[PDB]
Amino acid sequence: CYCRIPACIAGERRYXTCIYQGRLWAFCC
Amino acid sequence: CYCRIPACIAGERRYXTCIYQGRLWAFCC
Repeated sequence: CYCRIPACIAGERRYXTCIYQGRLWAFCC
Repeated sequence: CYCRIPACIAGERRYXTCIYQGRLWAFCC
């Protein structure tokens, strides 16, 4: 899985949010 | 990367945190 801003994209599944590099991201798989 | 409780596993290190299902998780890569 990985972190994306602002949103996960088609084909992915979101499981909450990353706090990574001092930023908030969607956690996408 | 993965979000884990309680901790990262072998082959991974912590790169931040996740928020999912009302809890904080280790962000592991």
